[PDB]
Amino acid sequence: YEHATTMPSQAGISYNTIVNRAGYAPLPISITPTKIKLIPTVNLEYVTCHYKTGMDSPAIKCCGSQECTPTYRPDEQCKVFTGVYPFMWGGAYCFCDTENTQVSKAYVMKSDDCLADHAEAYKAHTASVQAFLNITVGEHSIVTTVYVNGETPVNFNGVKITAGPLSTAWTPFDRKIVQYAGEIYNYDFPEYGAGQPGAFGDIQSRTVSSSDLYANTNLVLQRPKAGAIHVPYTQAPSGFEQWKKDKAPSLKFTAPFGCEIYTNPIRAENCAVGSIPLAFDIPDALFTRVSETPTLSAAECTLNECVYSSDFGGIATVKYSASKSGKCAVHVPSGTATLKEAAVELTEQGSATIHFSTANIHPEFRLQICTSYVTCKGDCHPPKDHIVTHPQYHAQTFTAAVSKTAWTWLTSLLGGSAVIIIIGLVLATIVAMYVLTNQKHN
Amino acid sequence: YEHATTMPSQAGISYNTIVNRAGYAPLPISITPTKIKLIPTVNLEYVTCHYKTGMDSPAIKCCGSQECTPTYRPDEQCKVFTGVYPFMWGGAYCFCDTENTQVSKAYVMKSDDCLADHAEAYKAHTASVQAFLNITVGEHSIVTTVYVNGETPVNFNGVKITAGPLSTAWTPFDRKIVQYAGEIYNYDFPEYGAGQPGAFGDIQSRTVSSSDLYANTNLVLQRPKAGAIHVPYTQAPSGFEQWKKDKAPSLKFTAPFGCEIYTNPIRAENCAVGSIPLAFDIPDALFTRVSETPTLSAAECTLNECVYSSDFGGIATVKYSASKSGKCAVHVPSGTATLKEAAVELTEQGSATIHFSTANIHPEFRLQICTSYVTCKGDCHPPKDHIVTHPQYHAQTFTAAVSKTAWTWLTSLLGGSAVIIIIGLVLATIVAMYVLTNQKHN
Amino acid sequence: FTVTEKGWEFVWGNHPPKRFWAQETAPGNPHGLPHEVITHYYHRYPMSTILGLSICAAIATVSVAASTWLFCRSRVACLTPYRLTPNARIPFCLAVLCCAR
Repeated sequence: YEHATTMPSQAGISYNTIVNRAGYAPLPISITPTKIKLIPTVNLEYVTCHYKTGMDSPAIKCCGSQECTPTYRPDEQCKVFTGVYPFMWGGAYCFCDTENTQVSKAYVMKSDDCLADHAEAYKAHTASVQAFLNITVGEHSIVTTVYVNGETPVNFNGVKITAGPLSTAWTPFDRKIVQYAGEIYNYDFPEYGAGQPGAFGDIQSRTVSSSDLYANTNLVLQRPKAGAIHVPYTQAPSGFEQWKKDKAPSLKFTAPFGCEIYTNPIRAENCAVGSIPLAFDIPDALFTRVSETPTLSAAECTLNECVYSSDFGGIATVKYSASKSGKCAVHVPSGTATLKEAAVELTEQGSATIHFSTANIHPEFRLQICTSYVTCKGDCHPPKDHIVTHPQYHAQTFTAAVSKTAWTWLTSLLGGSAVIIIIGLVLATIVAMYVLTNQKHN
Repeated sequence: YEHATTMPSQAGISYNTIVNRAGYAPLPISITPTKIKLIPTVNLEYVTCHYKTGMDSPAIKCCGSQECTPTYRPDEQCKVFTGVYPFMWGGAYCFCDTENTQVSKAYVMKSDDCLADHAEAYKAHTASVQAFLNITVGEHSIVTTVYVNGETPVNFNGVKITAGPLSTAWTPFDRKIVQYAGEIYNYDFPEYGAGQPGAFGDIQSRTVSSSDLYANTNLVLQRPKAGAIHVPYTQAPSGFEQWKKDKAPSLKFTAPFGCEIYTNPIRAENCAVGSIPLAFDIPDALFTRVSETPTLSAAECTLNECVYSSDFGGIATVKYSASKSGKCAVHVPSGTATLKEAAVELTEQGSATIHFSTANIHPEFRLQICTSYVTCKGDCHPPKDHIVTHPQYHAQTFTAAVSKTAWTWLTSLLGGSAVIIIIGLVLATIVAMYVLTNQKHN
Repeated sequence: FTVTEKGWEFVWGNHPPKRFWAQETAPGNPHGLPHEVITHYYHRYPMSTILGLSICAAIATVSVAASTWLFCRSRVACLTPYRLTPNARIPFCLAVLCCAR
């Protein structure tokens, strides 16, 4: 039996329904979503870290001339300095006054702490939604990771459930992503080979153990001080450190719809957006007949408590009579009241006490109990808290809180003016006919 | 300096262009694509293989009764048969006539040859084109893998080249892919848990060593023969073998645009679809002054031979008088005719030979040698081979092969009618004026 | 088989794939004898040639038709007032030109 429904994309809250085959017993279905992930297709480009300007020892020749032999190290600067009279601790190094030669050679390599302290630059596109449902169809419950593409069914007890695709293609993640220290940022990093000095990605190692890194760190060798053996350089500071000093806050704190960004798979959690459709391919064996379930006669519904709070702040009470003692489903077909439980276990002459939730000020819904319909009617009152620490358990219908007094003010001041204009039109018509009757005289 | 150009996506055929800076030397550019890959994002859903119905040994109790103990094996059947009189080689096994009981248990397990003989069922989306170029910009030549998204530049000698994205999102692959033995199939496989017996995917293991397989093979246990210890069973035959028997041919035989499906990773190569835009960021140091290059005076172009074939079938002789002996660029601006070489080395008073290629019967194209512009003009002849084994080196211009005699026939049949109708209209106007003149005397 | 200018490729057995390409050798001669150039551009471009000959014949027919229409109306306009007189003596030069008796 093909049954299609729709579930809102919101974790924690139980979602209840029933299936009414036209001549059989109603089959209750309950789905409570627990954890709804969103895992993009993530593509590593490069990592970066702090650099470490390595320097070779100065090659000194006395009354000679050196040359520049390159090594093709990253950003490998080299320069030959003439007119140098260096000193060691044990006196001067050459005897020649001039024509001595010192060679400075510097290169950029990545830091020793690159392994545990690095930032991963990614690209993300075309995410994949995946929920941890908790389905109960005819008191047979499973807990299964369902995938919410339009296929990939979950099978249990012959029942085939296909939870279709989300109504929205929204993702919190951008086209480019930087991951650093368990937190994830929407940063527009430059491409490989486009890294600029002083900003994020001046070092670009392809992987953590790539052993071939691009480096553009504005390194310039300088002339040594007269009488000293050192290699003086001048370069722009660590762009990774400057990225860490600025760092507009993580996507964990800035994401729309209240998402919960996590790390080891890059994923978002519990983004309250969209809605999941559902397909139920139910076999015919589960449809129990009518007379194998209880069936009421002369039932009546009264409202004990009625507060239009956020949670189950209404209590309806059903006095019933039925010639069996078993459980049967309860359901509200409109979205007027959201019931708490899905079934009520019955005696033969007792009473039932259900808990509902509603946004209405004058609730009038038609409760469906075992196979019948009672009408639960009352008046709800405002709740005592302004602010609660749990979300809403009902749906705000348009014209839900219109408060019959204000229905009377909209009926009188808008329908009464129509009464004024129709009696004016009738009076005008009677006047025109009486003038024509008067001028029938000649 | 931004220089934007567009290259047709086709391997092997060289592409030549020059940058015409208004007061500096022309700068040659030569780009030959070697291998154009096309790689979709590929996601493994399950594997399948031949199966193997595992059987348990029959549990016989002599004059008793047995029960069914489920082992929860895949597609496991357990029927228990009463009224047995089994046999070994050493006579009868039990000694009763009735009330003996035999338990048969069968289950499905994936085959022993699963590792080296199995089909991998993937999902494809969102291709990522990548290209092996060979770039020469002003006798600086590299060979470098490029990524042809609209970024990820290639850097050599200060030139920053970025190959823009493809003008077409065409992929030879469908949404669903099967790999079997180096060959790839657009095949709409059933989802995991949706396998049917006797067809593809009646056995579904999530990975190759997953230790959890889905088996839907229609296994039914039968009743054994009187006086025989065996487990009889009936099941639908293997759907991986039936899929190998069906197997409409691979994607390297049915794909359009000449694509070549390979799988070390799953990719297409050398599809002749679309076109790569290019972006040149040429620095201002490569532009030599005009006066340091050769420059001609009194140059003249004559066509020696001219065949409007598919290869280079035209020889033009350019006689010049050079101010200096050196190599310089030759280029044709239009797609009227495509030259063979990008540079010509000059003497001071020699005559140069260029090889071109045209579709024109009557070509009139303006060559560009070092900085001048000569006008090459002639007539081509039909080739001799009907079918060649190399693709087309030139462009198909609309009205390229009109063969001047047919220009004369079209111009006569299209212009004489207009001449006759305008002299008819002028004659009508003169006749109207002559009537108004002759009626003037009234 | 039909090999076009866009390519063709057969695999025969365990041989490598051979690719073939057609180049422009249409039958006839496009340089004279106008019953030959139509055969050349019909074996060359079949779809274009028929529509081109159709619109050229249509333009020629409509132009000659409207020119003959204007010539006949001009002849009537020149010969009508010289005929509505009861003596009806057209001058000699106009009777030679506009084909009067």
